[PDB]
Amino acid sequence: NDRTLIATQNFISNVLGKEFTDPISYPIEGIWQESSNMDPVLFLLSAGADPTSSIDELAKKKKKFPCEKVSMGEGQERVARQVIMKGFVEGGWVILQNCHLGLKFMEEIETLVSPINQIHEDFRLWITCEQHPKFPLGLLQKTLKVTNEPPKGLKAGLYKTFTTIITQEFIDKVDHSNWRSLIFTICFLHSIVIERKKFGPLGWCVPYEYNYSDLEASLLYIEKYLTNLMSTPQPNSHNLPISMNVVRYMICEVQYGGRITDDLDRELFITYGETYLKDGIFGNDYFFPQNPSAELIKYQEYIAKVPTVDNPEVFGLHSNADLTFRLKESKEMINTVMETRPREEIVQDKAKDMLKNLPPDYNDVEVRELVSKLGGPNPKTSTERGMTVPLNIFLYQEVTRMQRVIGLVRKTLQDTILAIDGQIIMTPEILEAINAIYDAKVPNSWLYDPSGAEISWLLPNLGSWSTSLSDRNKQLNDWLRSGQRPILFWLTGFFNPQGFLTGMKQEVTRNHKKEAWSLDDVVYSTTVKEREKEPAEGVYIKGLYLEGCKWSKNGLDDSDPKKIFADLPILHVSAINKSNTYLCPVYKYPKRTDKYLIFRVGLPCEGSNNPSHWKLRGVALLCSTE
Amino acid sequence: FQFGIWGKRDVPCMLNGLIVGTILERLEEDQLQLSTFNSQRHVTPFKAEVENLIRTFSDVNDTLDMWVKVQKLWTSLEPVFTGGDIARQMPLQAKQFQGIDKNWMKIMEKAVETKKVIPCCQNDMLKDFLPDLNRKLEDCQKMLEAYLEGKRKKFPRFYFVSNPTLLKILSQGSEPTSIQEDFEKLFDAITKVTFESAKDKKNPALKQITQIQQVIGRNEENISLTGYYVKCEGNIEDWLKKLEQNMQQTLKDIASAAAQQVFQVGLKEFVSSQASQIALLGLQILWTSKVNEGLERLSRNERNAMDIKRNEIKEHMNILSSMCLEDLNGAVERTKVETLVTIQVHQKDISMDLKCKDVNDFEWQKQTRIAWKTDIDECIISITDWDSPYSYEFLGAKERLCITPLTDRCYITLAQAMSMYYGGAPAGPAGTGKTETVKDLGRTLGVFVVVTNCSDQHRYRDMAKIFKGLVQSGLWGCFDEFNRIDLEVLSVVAMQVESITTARKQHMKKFMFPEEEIEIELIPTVSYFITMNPGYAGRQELPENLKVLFRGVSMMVPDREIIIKVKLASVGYLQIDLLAKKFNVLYRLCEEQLSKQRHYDFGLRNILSVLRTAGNTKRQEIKSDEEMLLMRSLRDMNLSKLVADDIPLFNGLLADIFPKLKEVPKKLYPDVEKKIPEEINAESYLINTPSFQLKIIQLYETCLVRHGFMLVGPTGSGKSTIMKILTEVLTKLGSPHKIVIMNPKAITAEQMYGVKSEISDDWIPGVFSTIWAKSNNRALKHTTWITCDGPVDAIWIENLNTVLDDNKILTLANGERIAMTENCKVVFEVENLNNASPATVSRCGQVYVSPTDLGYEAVIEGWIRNRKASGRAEESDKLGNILRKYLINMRFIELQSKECKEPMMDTSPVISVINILNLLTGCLQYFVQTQRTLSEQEYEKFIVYSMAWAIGGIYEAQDRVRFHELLLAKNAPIPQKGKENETVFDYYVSQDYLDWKICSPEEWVPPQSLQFSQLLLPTLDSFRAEMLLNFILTQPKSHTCSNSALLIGGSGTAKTSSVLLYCNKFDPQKMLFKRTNFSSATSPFMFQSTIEAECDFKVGKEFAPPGNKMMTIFIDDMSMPFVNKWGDQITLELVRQLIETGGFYMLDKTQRGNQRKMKNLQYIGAMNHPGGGRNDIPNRLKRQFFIFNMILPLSIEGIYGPIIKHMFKQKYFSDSTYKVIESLTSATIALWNKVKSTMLPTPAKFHYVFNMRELSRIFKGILTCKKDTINDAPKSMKIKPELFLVGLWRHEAERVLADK
Ligand SMILES: Nc1ncnc2c1ncn2[C@@H]1O[C@H](COP(=O)(O)OP(=O)(O)OP(=O)(O)O)[C@@H](O)[C@H]1O
Ligand SMILES: Nc1ncnc2c1ncn2[C@@H]1O[C@H](COP(=O)(O)OP(=O)(O)O)[C@@H](O)[C@H]1O
Ligand SMILES: Nc1ncnc2c1ncn2[C@@H]1O[C@H](COP(=O)(O)OP(=O)(O)O)[C@@H](O)[C@H]1O
Repeated sequence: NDRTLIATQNFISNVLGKEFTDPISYPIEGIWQESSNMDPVLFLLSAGADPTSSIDELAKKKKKFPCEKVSMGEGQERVARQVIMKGFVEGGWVILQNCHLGLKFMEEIETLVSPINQIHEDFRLWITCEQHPKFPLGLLQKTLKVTNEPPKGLKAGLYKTFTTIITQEFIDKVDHSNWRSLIFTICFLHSIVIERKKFGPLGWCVPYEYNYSDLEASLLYIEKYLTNLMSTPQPNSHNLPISMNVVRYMICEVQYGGRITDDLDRELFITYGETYLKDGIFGNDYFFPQNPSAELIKYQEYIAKVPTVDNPEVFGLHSNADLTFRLKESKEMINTVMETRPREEIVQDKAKDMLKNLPPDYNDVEVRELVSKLGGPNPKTSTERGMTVPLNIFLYQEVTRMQRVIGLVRKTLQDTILAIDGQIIMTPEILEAINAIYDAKVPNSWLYDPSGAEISWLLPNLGSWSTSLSDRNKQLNDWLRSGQRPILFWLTGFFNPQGFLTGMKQEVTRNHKKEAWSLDDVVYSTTVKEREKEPAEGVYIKGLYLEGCKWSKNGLDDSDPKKIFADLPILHVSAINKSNTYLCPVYKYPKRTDKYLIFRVGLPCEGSNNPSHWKLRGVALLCSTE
Repeated sequence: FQFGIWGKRDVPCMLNGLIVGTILERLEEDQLQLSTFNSQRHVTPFKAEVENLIRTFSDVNDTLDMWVKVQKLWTSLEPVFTGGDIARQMPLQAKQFQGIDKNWMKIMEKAVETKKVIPCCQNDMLKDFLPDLNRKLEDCQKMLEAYLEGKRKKFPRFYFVSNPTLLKILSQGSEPTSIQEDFEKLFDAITKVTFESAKDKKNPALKQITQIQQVIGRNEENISLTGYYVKCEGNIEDWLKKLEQNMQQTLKDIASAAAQQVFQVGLKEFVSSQASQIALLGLQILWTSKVNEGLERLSRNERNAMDIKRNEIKEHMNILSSMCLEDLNGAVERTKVETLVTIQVHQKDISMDLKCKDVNDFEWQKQTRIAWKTDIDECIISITDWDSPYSYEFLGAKERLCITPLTDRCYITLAQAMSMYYGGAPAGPAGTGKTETVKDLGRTLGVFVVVTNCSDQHRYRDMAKIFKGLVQSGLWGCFDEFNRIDLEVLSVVAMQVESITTARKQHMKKFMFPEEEIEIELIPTVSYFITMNPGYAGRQELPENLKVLFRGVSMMVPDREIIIKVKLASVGYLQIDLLAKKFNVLYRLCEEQLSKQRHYDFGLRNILSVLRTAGNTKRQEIKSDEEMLLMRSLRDMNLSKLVADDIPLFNGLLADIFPKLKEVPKKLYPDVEKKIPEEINAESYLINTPSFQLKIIQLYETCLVRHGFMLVGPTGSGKSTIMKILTEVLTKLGSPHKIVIMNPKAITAEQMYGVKSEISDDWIPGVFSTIWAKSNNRALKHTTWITCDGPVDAIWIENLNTVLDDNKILTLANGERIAMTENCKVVFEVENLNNASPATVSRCGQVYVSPTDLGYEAVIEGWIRNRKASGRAEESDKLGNILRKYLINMRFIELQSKECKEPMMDTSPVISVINILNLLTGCLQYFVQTQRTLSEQEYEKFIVYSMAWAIGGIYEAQDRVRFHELLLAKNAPIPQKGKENETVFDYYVSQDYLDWKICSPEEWVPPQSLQFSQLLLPTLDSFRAEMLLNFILTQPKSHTCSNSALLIGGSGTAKTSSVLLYCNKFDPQKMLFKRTNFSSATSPFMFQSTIEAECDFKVGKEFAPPGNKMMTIFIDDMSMPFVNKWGDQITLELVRQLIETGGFYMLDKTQRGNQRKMKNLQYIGAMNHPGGGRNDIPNRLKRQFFIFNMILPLSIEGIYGPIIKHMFKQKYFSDSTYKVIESLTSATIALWNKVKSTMLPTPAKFHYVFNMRELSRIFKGILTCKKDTINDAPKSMKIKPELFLVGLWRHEAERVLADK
């Protein structure tokens, strides 16, 4: 199923002809020839794309006047109507906007655009809207529909960009050497960083809507910089005397810095700047991906020789990335067409049998006892005690939240089954719970709250969710009932991992070098236990997962096995002061946001590949695997 | 009777009372005194006199109020119709105003004739005229808007002013007086201006302005002279415009001088001589010029002169830091100095590492440099490339802020965006310095910024008004919380802003604005900003037309170390760098590894609060080590919010960072701590405990520091009492204090802040804003504390961000902006936050009450103190001698000692204690009445009886027998005389003697045969219900008694039956009754309507002869109203403000800030076994109602016996059919049992529901044919007389059961 889609293109080319599987791009000047005066032009747009500037540009090119514009909203019907009447008598152009709200005026338009009420020639109408059903099809049945989401392929977006700001940006130079190369650099950067998002959370934590606005912003800056640099240049040594490090900072943090909500993306984007700009215009070198000559149609040909489908090592990113993308892509595609084809039963009994399998509650009158009875960092160092030792208070907090969830689950399973077999006036929440129990997804009652109460959100009803909760409670109980500190802690189970680590810090400060060591003086570090087969200060973590290399002697991953185990990364803390190293994050879930960043780990294992290689490769040490 | 006349400029004279504050206030405590007297027992005679007196006083008030309001309307409209052209151009309402002038003059002359305002108000004709005149004057204003728009056009700033206040501004009637109270909301910082009369020949002397003043606090101020003067004239726009211009010009010239003086005189002289703004400019220009000179001197050859200039700055640092910081006079002068100090700290920090070879180097081309050009005399501020001239606005001393690198990122970004003609729209989480960063870039560039506050109740017309003002003037706008706004409004705003962007792009002097036909001009130095907040509840998206304009600035994590260290430098500390790390690490650790509670906050607002606190402590004489002072400050600040458990963790964490220090005492304030027990003893029912000392003092401190605060904590915990007692102690030592209350979800937010009317196209006033305007007047003596009280839902609260932020300005969709004063504070008596984003958690301080602060036992001792007040013979001692051990060591052995696992109403047990106390008082009321004192044993029996119910009222028979066995095991005697399988509940204690008996009296029916006429019979359940009810309902409004009751029973378990049995027994000659029912979509306005129609009078202002009898409000089911999505239902809150306090706010489109009063009412309710599908009532409300179960009867063979007896004794022909008839009475029951048990409801047959109603319907069908059944003779179709009867039984049972 990985290579479904190209095969799809293939037999389509066979049974229907290869002409179908070939690019199309709509010449807006060509499209204008279709629009008679008596039919409008609709526009089903997507986020981060608008043809309004191009429509205006054409209206200045062929037509000689600026169009008039009315934005839909509230209290704009009569305004729209009177401007349309002016257009009717005269023959101007009108730009409606935001029809996705304020639909009451739409039905009127079909009556207006009629043969009865006569209209002066050369009058066009341009409509724009968005995905709102309950949109009567009077005009959908009679209009011209056009889509202007940005192009897919790398060459596609590159070519389009090479038909946005062209032939007078390009042709106005007074220098074929330097800033021609700067245009080419920035354009390639644009087209690469936009397309990086195709992979998913590996490439970008969330989606960002870069468009051309940032581009011509940067172009306006750098043209000012070069014009006022060379304004004092009476003679060019070799075409320029620029010190291009400021431009790095600008294109890094100011122009494109607007969208960026994450921290890691900042230095990731700086790295892309480093590797692509090179900190110099070589003039003679091979881009990692060719390099140009100085003529326009030559740029068009340069685009022509670019391959259609590329491989992700162009971005620096590993081949295996490809795999996951295709799978999810295939997984949705068939489902689309799968739609076009022409409960209160033993499932609740299955849940009924389930609820007599999750464990019993832990009454606090017992638990407070048990936690107070036994506790210490080291049996020799201290006698049993409760509050004072950080790990015991952590034990109590974790048991508290666990019980808070256990009670809710037991109660709602009961009251879900006690409506039919039992009796109560049916609730809507309980009905939602029934539907969720039949499907794979757990009800919202166990994940979220009106603000947010994330607990253990995993996919299956019981395959992993209750499995995970059971494992958490098992380890927590054996961490309590015996009361002894086991080796190989499971970090995923703890609701608040960070408290674990800071408690370890406090433990080291108190037990050792106490006072010789202050809390604010201590800093953090880690040594990876490079060993299969095996206390001192620090902890032993079990269950981390790496992505994309080995533990030590890190190398390229094979085609399968994208997610790999993580060995025992024993910790270390030291008083402060008492660039070959690479620093990795640790994300709880594989969603990869600013939240869930528990801590950062230095991983020196380099060999020949400098760390920036790894930084663009987007390694990370996530915790769960989903 | 002293009154202030406007003038004699016509035949008549129009006047107002400028002493009326004294009138109102002394009136208020007059009526307080009169009610205080009347309530007391020994006030027999005064009733004839006093009521009449109060009545007159009450009545005169509202008449006066209406009158003076109309006067203000007229006092706005007079100058409008003096001008010839406008009077000509609209003759109709001009002559209507001639008519009102005639009528108004007649009223004034009648008042003049009277000479005394009280007979003047007593006139009855007046009252009809006044509101009709009011409405007509509203119509006149609705004529005058068409001229208001043009007058606004003639001068920019009026766009940031609302309509009626603009009218008042335009009706000056005087040079000095009228505008002297309005300079604040028309310029940035000016508040006072002198007026010097120049006597022109033959013209009256014209007042002219000569200097300007910025006042902060009371006496501290900044004065600015003027060489160029400004003269008043005939046209208000003229002298306002001249004020602006001449200000700009003199500011320019003083700066032009000051730039020479800076390098001539030397540091100290010009910093001391000049004002703050010019001083900061001088420092910046000196540094840039000297650093430049050093850089070129490096360029010539290797030189030390650059190092000499850097050393000169370093030398300047010590002289500024040593003297001007530690000792100084006055607040304004104080703020100036550290404003210089922070800049200089950052200055030297940059200059240390400033390794740039020449001016062209980027490291030099990264900061906000300045150059005051001489050859063309003008300022010019410079950034990387952008440049712009200083805008010359007098601001005086403002507390500008530190410069972290992130602020540099913002500065560079915003300069670039403004160079490309856009508007920055920064974003991030709450409290990272967005709005203040914008405001500071405004302040440094010399411009004046205008923050507003969008909200869902906005409309595009007002945004257009704003933007027109922005383009006309040259000012900057910062639309805080721009996202929380309607979608289509954003759709049209997209157009407006795009039009202005294209206009500015061409550099075109004149341009066209959409929707507005007249052509309008532009000034370049404008800008737009929206500080939107990504992602909450009630937050929409920007349609893609609008994302084009603004450039993003991502402000996620502010710096926290550098700001702290430079602030500590600014105060003048010596242990800077260590302490900074201490602050940061402590607040971090506290954030992560402490328990998760919704209300905790450790953001930058808390930190800055600590810093602005910490200034004074070092300013005190002590030279003790700084770290001690700092530990004390941090610990004592952050204690208040923490719940019980987190306190040990918090101070154990403190010990790990300051191990050198062991302990310090808390600085204790002696006056208040000695004062508190005095009034705690002054009351009857108040027990002092140490926890109260701690919490009330903590409240005092957080009051002292911050704007507003919250009292989070569970029910019955003493919050309102704490507020009351605090207000008392503050008032005792002078400095009075007043408190107002409000309930936000018992009124609709549209009414709370007012909207534009949705019928007549005209504004209505808002309640909360009316209280705001009435409160923040200067020249008062109170210190008002507006109390909101309810839940915290985000939708209504969150549009008070500006008032609770450092802006402390209220902003409306009207266009009205009201400035906060220090006279006023905002408080919330809310239970707990569960629907609050951090943007509202971090804005205000907070204090947490805990359940164990005031145990129920202390409340019992307070009641005991009351018993030793009058009935002090021995009763307090005797009663309690059982109570203490009988309550402390018993109550917790009922919750789950024995099973008791069906407490239908989950509660906290303090409510049970309030309940049993209220019951016991009514129990002993009879022997209080006869003045008889009893032995100990009878009292023990009474307590057993009292608390049997009121803890036994929430349980079923099985739990009740287990309860009973407990009481047998370890309690005082219950009935033992027979106890033949009968519980303790069955019997009652008799007043006449110590006995445990019970019965239901015999009573049959009247002769009528209607099923209603067979209304109800005397059951056992009904009689015991009356027994319990009557005790509470006789008690006369004791504290902790609302005189309100509430039953609990299944749907069809004799609710309205027993209640109506009670209600018939009323005496309508001194006791009335009213009925109401509840459904899901019953709204607060509906309940408001029914209660207003019930009373029909405002019984607060000495009214309602017919409501003087006592009334009762009965409600069947308080559960059914629709719970909101959050979980907080919005109907019961009106009831809760009715029970707790009586009365509410009016909504009659005429007056807002005022409340009707209920001086007498009664209340009763009934529940339906809450749990599962049945809703529940708000827990805050559970504290007031008596709650107990209403079980099924288990005796239904004996309810219907009589009606069959009375039917039976007509024929007398039933030799054997009588026994049969009784068997029918029992066999219907057998059938009922079998069918009800066997066949059930499922969601496909949900309505398969059975109760006792159908038995009544069966009998109702049977009871017919008083003798027609006998007439079997016509048919006799093998029919005995009984056969027809059993056939009737069969058909009946089929049609009542075998149908649905
Ligand atoms: N010093 C005191 N001594 C004895 N009893 C007290 C004292 N202070 C308060 N109480 C009692 O405590 C109760 C005060 O409850 P309060 O009205 O303060 O609840 P609250 O905290 O305001 O919450 P809510 O407003 O939801 O009731 C009253 O019953 C009062 O009699
Ligand atoms: N760099 C800074 N220097 C001084 N104070 C700052 C700084 N950044 C933030 N603050 C403080 O934060 C508060 C402003 O927060 P604000 O920007 O209003 O939050 P929001 O942007 O969510 O409205 C002020 O008390 C301000 O002094
Ligand atoms: N004491 C009584 N005498 C005669 N009929 C009674 C008596 N008590 C209850 N009933 C009958 O039982 C029914 C109980 O209905 P009711 O209590 O009004 O419903 P709900 O409990 O929902 O208020 C009544 O309709 C009434 O006819």
